[PDB]
Amino acid sequence: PQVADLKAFSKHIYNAYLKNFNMTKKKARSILTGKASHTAPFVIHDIETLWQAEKGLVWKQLVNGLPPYKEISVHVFYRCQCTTVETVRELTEFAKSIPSFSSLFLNDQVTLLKYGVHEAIFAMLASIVNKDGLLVANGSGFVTREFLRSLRKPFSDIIEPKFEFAVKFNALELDDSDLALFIAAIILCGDRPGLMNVPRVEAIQDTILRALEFHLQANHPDAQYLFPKLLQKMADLRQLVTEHAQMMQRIKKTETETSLHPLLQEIYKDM
Ligand SMILES: COc1cccc(-c2ccc(C(=O)N(Cc3ccccc3OCCCCCC(=O)O)C3CC3)cc2)c1
Ligand SMILES: CCCCCCCO[C@@H]1O[C@H](CO)[C@@H](O)[C@H](O)[C@H]1O
Ligand SMILES: CCCCCCCO[C@@H]1O[C@H](CO)[C@@H](O)[C@H](O)[C@H]1O
Ligand SMILES: CCCCCCCO[C@@H]1O[C@H](CO)[C@@H](O)[C@H](O)[C@H]1O
Repeated sequence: PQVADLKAFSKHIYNAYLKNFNMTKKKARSILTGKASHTAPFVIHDIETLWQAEKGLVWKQLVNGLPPYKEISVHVFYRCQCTTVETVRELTEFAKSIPSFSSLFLNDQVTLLKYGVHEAIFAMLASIVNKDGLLVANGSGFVTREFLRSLRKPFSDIIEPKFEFAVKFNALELDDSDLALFIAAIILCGDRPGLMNVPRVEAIQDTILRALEFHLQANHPDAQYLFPKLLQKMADLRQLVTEHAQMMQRIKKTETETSLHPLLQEIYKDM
């Protein structure tokens, strides 16, 4: 009985995912591997190719809309911020497309997004990453990991840990239908500080995890220990976000000319 009900539940979460996210892992891997396309991403690996990309690639966020130019490393940070905020927007609409999330009081919705979106962002980020770099500008660009390493501290340091996480996460070979459930479980988390209706959120979280376990039995029948591996990745994401927030505090303290987006300020306020 419940195996069948949870299958339906999972399909509605997958549909929420397909409706709301700009890029799927399926599309991202087809770009990263070269698989079937008349166009290849422009590679950004140094200052000259960065300038050419700002001149010539199509950006969701127009360069003139970014804060005033300071230097190369900050400019990259500002592009990172733009994408982070765009993904918060997508995660919010994904969450709101899940009925049991929308049925929560709005203040609990905000609490879940506040403490869950970065975890979800760093999980979804793996979809566009390989060991050598990541996709940018809706897949029309590829920024090398080596170039990102060459940025000055603190900006290079806040980037590299996410690659380290992503390469290990991608070795589990999740597809979009697995990720939709994984991300929903990250957002619908009963552990978040200040939740008003903890039992309700705990119950939803449990349903999603049961759906995930069963989804993996069907979709990855040969993969041993995959469900417990993913619970551990959820734990790992919490630690990755703690470190990230600590690094952001140092950027706020020491990089005083760097602007932080007001929405992210609200997210870090009580972290
Ligand atoms: C010319 O254009 C470019 C040049 C060079 C790099 C880029 C670029 C590179 C990476 C992204 C990106 O997709 N992201 C950012 C990202 C990716 C990996 C590691 C870290 C990281 O952000 C850390 C800072 C986050 C601050 C916000 C905060 O939380 O307060 C995804 C997370 C969203 C977009 C754009 C564009
Ligand atoms: C203000 C300092 C920080 C500026 C750098 C980040 C700007 O990002 C963009 O800002 C818009 C304003 O909300 C969002 O709507 C977009 O989704 C987001 O991509
Ligand atoms: C359902 C609409 C009416 C909601 C009214 C309740 C608002 O509560 C506020 O929720 C915020 C998180 O969302 C917390 O950060 C605040 O501390 C808390 O005061
Ligand atoms: C778009 C969803 C992303 C959530 C954005 C981050 C939430 O910020 C919080 O908003 C609450 C008001 O609602 C305040 O009470 C809190 O002090 C503040 O930390």
